[PDB]
Amino acid sequence: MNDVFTRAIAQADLKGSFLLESDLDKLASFAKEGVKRLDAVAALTNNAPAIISDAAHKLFAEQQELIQPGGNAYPHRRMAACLRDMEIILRYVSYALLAGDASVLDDRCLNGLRETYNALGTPTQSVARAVQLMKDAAMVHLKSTANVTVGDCSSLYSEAATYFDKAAASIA
Amino acid sequence: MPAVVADQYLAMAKELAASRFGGFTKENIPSPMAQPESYGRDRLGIAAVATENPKVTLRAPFTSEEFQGALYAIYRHIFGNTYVMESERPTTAESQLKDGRITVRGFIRLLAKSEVYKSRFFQKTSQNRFIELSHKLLLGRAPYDQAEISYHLDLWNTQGYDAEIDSYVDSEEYLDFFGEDTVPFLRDFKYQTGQQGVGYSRLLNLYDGYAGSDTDRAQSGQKARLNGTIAQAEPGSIERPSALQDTWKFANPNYRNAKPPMVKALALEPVDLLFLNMAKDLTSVSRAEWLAKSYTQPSRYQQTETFGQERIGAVGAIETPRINLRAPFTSEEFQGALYAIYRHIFGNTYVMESERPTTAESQLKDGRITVRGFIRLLAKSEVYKSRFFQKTSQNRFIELSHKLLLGRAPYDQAEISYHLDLWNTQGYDAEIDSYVDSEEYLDFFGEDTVPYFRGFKYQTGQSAEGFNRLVRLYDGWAGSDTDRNVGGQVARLTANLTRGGSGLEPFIVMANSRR
Amino acid sequence: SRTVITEVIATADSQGRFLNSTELQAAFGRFERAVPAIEAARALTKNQDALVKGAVQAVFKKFPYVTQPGEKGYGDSNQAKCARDIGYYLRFITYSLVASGTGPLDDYVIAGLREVNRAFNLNPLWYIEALNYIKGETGKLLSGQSKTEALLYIDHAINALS
Ligand SMILES: CCC1=C(C)/C(=C/C2=NC(=C\c3[nH]c(/C=C4\NC(=O)[C@H](C)[C@H]4CC)c(C)c3CCC(=O)O)/C(CCC(=O)O)=C2C)NC1=O
Ligand SMILES: CCC1=C(C)/C(=C/C2=NC(=C\c3[nH]c(/C=C4\NC(=O)[C@H](C)[C@H]4CC)c(C)c3CCC(=O)O)/C(CCC(=O)O)=C2C)NC1=O
Ligand SMILES: CCC1=C(C)/C(=C/C2=NC(=C\c3[nH]c(/C=C4\NC(=O)[C@H](C)[C@H]4CC)c(C)c3CCC(=O)O)/C(CCC(=O)O)=C2C)NC1=O
Ligand SMILES: CCC1=C(C)/C(=C/C2=NC(=C\c3[nH]c(/C=C4\NC(=O)[C@H](C)[C@H]4CC)c(C)c3CCC(=O)O)/C(CCC(=O)O)=C2C)NC1=O
Ligand SMILES: CCC1=C(C)/C(=C/C2=NC(=C\c3[nH]c(/C=C4\NC(=O)[C@H](C)[C@H]4CC)c(C)c3CCC(=O)O)/C(CCC(=O)O)=C2C)NC1=O
Ligand SMILES: CCC1=C(C)/C(=C/C2=NC(=C\c3[nH]c(/C=C4\NC(=O)[C@H](C)[C@H]4CC)c(C)c3CCC(=O)O)/C(CCC(=O)O)=C2C)NC1=O
Ligand SMILES: CCC1=C(C)/C(=C/C2=NC(=C\c3[nH]c(/C=C4\NC(=O)[C@H](C)[C@H]4CC)c(C)c3CCC(=O)O)/C(CCC(=O)O)=C2C)NC1=O
Ligand SMILES: CCC1=C(C)/C(=C/C2=NC(=C\c3[nH]c(/C=C4\NC(=O)[C@H](C)[C@H]4CC)c(C)c3CCC(=O)O)/C(CCC(=O)O)=C2C)NC1=O
Repeated sequence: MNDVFTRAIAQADLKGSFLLESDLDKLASFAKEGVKRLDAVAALTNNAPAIISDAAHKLFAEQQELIQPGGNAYPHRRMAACLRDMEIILRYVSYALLAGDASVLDDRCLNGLRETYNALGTPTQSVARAVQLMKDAAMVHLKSTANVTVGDCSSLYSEAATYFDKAAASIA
Repeated sequence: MPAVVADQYLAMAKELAASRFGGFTKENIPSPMAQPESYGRDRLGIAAVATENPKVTLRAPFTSEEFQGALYAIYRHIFGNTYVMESERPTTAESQLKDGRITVRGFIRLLAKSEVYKSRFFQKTSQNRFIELSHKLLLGRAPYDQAEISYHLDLWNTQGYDAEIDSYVDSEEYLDFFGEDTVPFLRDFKYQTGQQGVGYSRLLNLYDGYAGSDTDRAQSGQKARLNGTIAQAEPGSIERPSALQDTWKFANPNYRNAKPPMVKALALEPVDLLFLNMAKDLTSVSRAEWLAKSYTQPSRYQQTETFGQERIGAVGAIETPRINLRAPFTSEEFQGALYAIYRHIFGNTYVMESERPTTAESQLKDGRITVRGFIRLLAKSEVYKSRFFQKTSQNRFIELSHKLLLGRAPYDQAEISYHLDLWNTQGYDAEIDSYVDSEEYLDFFGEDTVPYFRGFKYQTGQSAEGFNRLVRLYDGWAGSDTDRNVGGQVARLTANLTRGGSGLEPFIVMANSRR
Repeated sequence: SRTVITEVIATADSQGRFLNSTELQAAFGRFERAVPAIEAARALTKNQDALVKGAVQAVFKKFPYVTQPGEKGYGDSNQAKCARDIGYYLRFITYSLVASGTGPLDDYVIAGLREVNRAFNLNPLWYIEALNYIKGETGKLLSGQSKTEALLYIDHAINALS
């Protein structure tokens, strides 16, 4: 697990010299925008139940075979497992968003997750769909301009989109 | 009516539908993916070690059977699933456990330091294999990171074997999950607060089934199986043993997956994906937004709201303000109303300062006459007569007075006959009073509003030609009804009125048939 | 369309006179108010999808019954038309904001509104609910004057519906 700064440092170390002025400008700009980044991570953290309820409702509307006898979210145990997985993946996406890098998400969360779901008999495409729906709800909450100073945050929205899309692509 | 089916089949249908709540509905169908609740752990063969075997806990006081079962579980977990012979059984350690000198944790520490554990999992192994085994048997999980292997290899190299075993058993993870009293169990088969994506797969790789074991007596030896995958940060293998292939064969987890077509569809003429793009636009997305955006597509008619009024040249004549002049009014309101009145009632023709009626304006200023009475005076004036009466035919005067005083064109030839007769028998003034005292004039203009062009909108009772006739009477905003044109002041609507139309309608009806 | 400049020109033209100080000052007021109005229209455009979806769901919340089968709010087509209508209203409100006059709303939505709603059995209360919604969120999307112009135009549409 490394952030944007440790990523830059590792790339510099591989070639084996100091961080260039362009690299330091990039990282200083990142730290300057880190306040907006904190706002985005707070948006994901305070609205997790809303995001995951919305995603689950949409997912079991589109895919009814999941919540009906025989389905992979049928009894309370597997339904709870599904909502738990949604919580987990949202959590790691917010971690990566704070880090400014997707190393925590990939290394700690999504690495053996497709293998786990394949061994359990869980539709990885349904899981990816759930992550997409959860991305959409999360993006609704991130853009919220209430309680927070107004300003451009398009880079943050795009970055959160890449984190969710990477999660989906890794699962499916 | 005779019975259509035999009663046995009716009974069978009734009792099939009786075992459903709601019988047979579309909402209460079984899932096509026919997975029991225990589908996953049964097909993986981990049902016993993950859900069925209880967590064995031993406290300070206990009976004989509790002690013996605890010992059986301990030996079946810590020593892998390998047969420990009676000569190998540790007696003093379990006497200390029985006394209460050591906890179950202390017993695990002793056993992992014993020659049984070392002979099985240390002396004929790599250190990688030893660390895998010790994570599995002592921490109930598999190593997550290569840093763990580096840490444990360095710890054994510097401080020895027992420091390694203590790092396992004294770890906060071991005490969080097992404390001092419950035997360690495989614990990454259920999600816990500190798990990682690779953990499930790697534990599955390390676990060889209930009848499998971690024995050095394999002909290939005691070999590491996670040494290459932990280094490369890969998941573990999820291939399960061969006796589980018959388990839950009829489940269809990959139900949503689409079967490919035998041949990709092409569109030879306009390119080779318009069918694929059409199918992605048809089914891949929900119907609601599909219709929503189809509704708001621009039309092939590129027609603004003023389109149609611009074509006939009547946008201004339609949108100009309606001047209403009350009894009390200011100078600006009065002069603007005068301007509007002279522009309409004199047909956009220039009236010089000498021709303007001062006495009539004064009477209107005082309130002696209304706007209607002013209009009546104006239309009786030599200005109006000389422009619209004296150098004209009566047809032109009648269409022109309709246009100027009613804001509409004649609707039929009966109006022409009526007005010609009225003027011929009573004179010009009576004929003007016919327009100004008409119910139409009072219902639309009514004593206070300047006349405006009414016939660009549908009027009740209109003849479907009065619109066309007002268009043919109107010459745009900069057109006038002057008598100073080269030919003179000549009629416009004589043939259309008398005929009642163009005379091409029967042939239009023919044309709308065959050809 | 009836806007400040257009009514200026039309009133001067109806009296056949040039543009004097009164009308030039009205034009000046319009040109000064353009900045708040144009950036309010910018804000409303940027958030059209969320506003329309929220308005449709607000209509379904205040009028649950329409959602049931057999009446107006049922079916994919009917709800797509709800969304299209609410988008129409928002579009012409932004138009009026930009043009600094109720002209676009007057000529595109308000002229002929009652006849059309009556003919197609459309409740003005649905659209009033949607516009009250849009009003509520345009409150928090906008600050200062821009909020003011946006709400004058939204309330003009609401008053036209009632
Ligand atoms: C195997 C055992 C099992 C049970 C028991 C079970 C219950 C259950 N009911 C659900 C939906 C629901 N269930 C209800 C029940 C309410 N309806 C009201 O009329 C009543 C006051 C009340 C019932 C007494 C409602 C309203 C919902 C919809 C909630 C939502 O919006 O998602 C859901 C959410 C998933 C879905 O959308 O279908 C579950 C998991 N699921 C299971 O797998
Ligand atoms: C820290 C990172 C991490 C993650 C994310 C993780 C996920 C995870 N999900 C699991 C089961 C599951 N996961 C799901 C959820 C899926 N199935 C439903 O159909 C949905 C389509 C979909 C969710 C949107 C379900 C239903 C199960 C239970 C399957 C079974 O027990 O047969 C399991 C097996 C153990 C258990 O049942 O608790 C793991 C380890 N584990 C981790 O260590
Ligand atoms: C408790 C952790 C924490 C939070 C929550 C936090 C919020 C925070 N947001 C700020 C400004 C800001 N916040 C944002 C972010 C918003 N812009 C858009 O509306 C987005 C919806 C949204 C983010 C995606 C922006 C653009 C600014 C102005 C730029 C700046 O001052 O840095 C500021 C600087 C003071 C101010 O201008 O008001 C703080 C302290 N800081 C913290 O240390
Ligand atoms: C789920 C219940 C369960 C089963 C079924 C089970 C079977 C089992 N038998 C084993 C060894 C063995 N099994 C046998 C028995 C076979 N060899 C002879 O030829 C006979 C023909 C035949 C028996 C009829 C032998 C000889 C060994 C020892 C192999 C060796 O040490 O080289 C082992 C390896 C344990 C170790 O050596 O540490 C297991 C796991 N264990 C279990 O926990
Ligand atoms: C008990 C018997 C046993 C041994 C000896 C053993 C070797 C071993 N060497 C390791 C790493 C390593 N080994 C080396 C040494 C090599 N690289 C240098 O260039 C040299 C060419 C060469 C030494 C002459 C290095 C540099 C690492 C760290 C690799 C890395 O972090 O990428 C590791 C992983 C732990 C770690 O990353 O620190 C093991 C387990 N494993 C065993 O079970
Ligand atoms: C949309 C606003 C509007 C315009 C523009 C307008 C133009 C206009 N000029 C007219 C007459 C006229 N216009 C002219 C002007 C021409 N004489 C030439 O020497 C010059 C080169 C040229 C002018 C620069 C003249 C001389 C007449 C009188 C024709 C006549 O008395 O026979 C007339 C007929 C009215 C009448 O003759 O009493 C109109 C309608 N009227 C309007 O309501
Ligand atoms: C002020 C200048 C002026 C004149 C004179 C004029 C003539 C005139 N004669 C008309 C009708 C008529 N005119 C006549 C006269 C004919 N009957 C016999 O055939 C004779 C050969 C002939 C007369 C000697 C008749 C019969 C009508 C009735 C129309 C019909 O046939 O329905 C009409 C149509 C309106 C109406 O029916 O009363 C006009 C406008 N128009 C004018 O603007
Ligand atoms: C008494 C007999 C009579 C009739 C029937 C009549 C029709 C008539 N229809 C008109 C406009 C119109 N009529 C229509 C209707 C047509 N366009 C739509 O696309 C449909 C294809 C179609 C109806 C099914 C429309 C849209 C207009 C407005 C066109 C415009 O203002 O540019 C107008 C122009 C005045 C106004 O807009 O109020 C007339 C006079 N007039 C008459 O005096």
